Amino acid sequence: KFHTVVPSPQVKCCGSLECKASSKADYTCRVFGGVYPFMWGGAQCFCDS
Amino acid sequence: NPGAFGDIQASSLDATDIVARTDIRLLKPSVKNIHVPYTQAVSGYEMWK
Amino acid sequence: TPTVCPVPLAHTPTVTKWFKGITLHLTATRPTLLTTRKLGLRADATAEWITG
Amino acid sequence: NSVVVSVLNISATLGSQAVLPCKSYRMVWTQDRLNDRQRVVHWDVYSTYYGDNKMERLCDMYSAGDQRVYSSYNQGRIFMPQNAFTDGNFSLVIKDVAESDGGIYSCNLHHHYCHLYETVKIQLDVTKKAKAAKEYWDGEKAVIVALEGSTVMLPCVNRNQIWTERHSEEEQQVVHWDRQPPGVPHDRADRLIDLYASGERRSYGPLFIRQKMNITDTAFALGDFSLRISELESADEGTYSCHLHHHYCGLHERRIYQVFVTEPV
Amino acid sequence: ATTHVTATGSITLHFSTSSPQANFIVSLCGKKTTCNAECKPPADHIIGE
Repeated sequence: KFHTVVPSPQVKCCGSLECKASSKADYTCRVFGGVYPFMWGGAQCFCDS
Repeated sequence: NPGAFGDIQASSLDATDIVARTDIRLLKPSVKNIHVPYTQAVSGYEMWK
Repeated sequence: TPTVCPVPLAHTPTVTKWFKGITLHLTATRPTLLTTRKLGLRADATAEWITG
Repeated sequence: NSVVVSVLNISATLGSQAVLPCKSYRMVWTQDRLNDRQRVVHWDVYSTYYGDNKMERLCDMYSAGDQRVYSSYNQGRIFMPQNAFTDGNFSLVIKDVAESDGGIYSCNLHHHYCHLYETVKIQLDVTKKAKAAKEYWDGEKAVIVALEGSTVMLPCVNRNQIWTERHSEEEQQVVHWDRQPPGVPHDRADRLIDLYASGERRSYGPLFIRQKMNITDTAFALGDFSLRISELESADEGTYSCHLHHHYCGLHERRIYQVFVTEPV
Repeated sequence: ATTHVTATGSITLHFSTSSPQANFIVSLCGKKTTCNAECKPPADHIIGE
């Protein structure tokens, strides 16, 4: 029995970024724009979507 | 082969190098807070068990 | 009162290949309702409950 | 924390009656037993290309409702992500754009209960050559230029806490009339009277002054929280403060009146 | 449905058919012309488009 890895996501604020693969087995990666970041501390960073 | 015996394979128990594929697909952020929704098939070990 | 409510999104199945047919490897963890029907004159309504 | 709406000096005359007009018809509370619990957004295009040159509503989203297209064609053409209702990105998507489709777009938000509405304006244009197809920002509006039949996007996002879903229990809109005792600086008042959205009123101090401190019985409904003080006494001398807070709408305001008792002249 | 025309140009076209005997008549501008060929079944045989 295995366990999935859920590492801390990368957030680039009001800019751009690109996906990169990893040597880890059964690895998966994907970007997403127009994020809606919120947390108990609030909007992690600021720019109009 | 996802959903089958021996989905996760390794040369040794404590081998750093591993190979596996279990059909992991990322989901787009869909809520207020920062979250990473992950969808994956059930582990094959418990299935064969 | 009516109000918005959440519902789960199940693990989407895997579409396979079959001449004049289709084989689906359905994966789920809790009971779910599946159904389908032919788009022709014959309704061919089909419904089922899948546990695992 | 409330924000001082305005500060006014009141030359209240001893014996006479003074009025503090703290009130707002925006603060009015719904009278019907079913206070509105829904909000609406919509998109409307004013394309002067039409000889009729009217404004036509493409579509509208209702809170906790179902997407409904006014016409029979915008379905498929118009895409309003349902999940975006939580995100607040009330953007619009056109699949194909025609020469008769370009014009003026407007994204509008309306809320009956809070009585707050907003509008944002955008411009759309279509050209046969993609060379001139480039967006630009005019400060007061945005102009979109794209090839005929090309998919285009128009953004309408407010990023506001009120317009995003929050199923908070409807706290009664607190209203506080608090008077600073004589010779006391501001922010040190003791609540003379408290008013709840439910209509219940909590009285403080003597009952006779409260009776003479006339307040319309429908103040919680009409929002006319203006304080009418009669038979002014030296005890009533001091600054008055009218605080209002609405948790559901999130409003927070305060009105300060420098009420000093002046002998008749 | 339409395309540019040059003095001696040649242009391609995309189309579909419901028969493997791709014999028919097509008109460029006003003029007509016969054109024939044979088509093969595809590898993929399930699509909803």
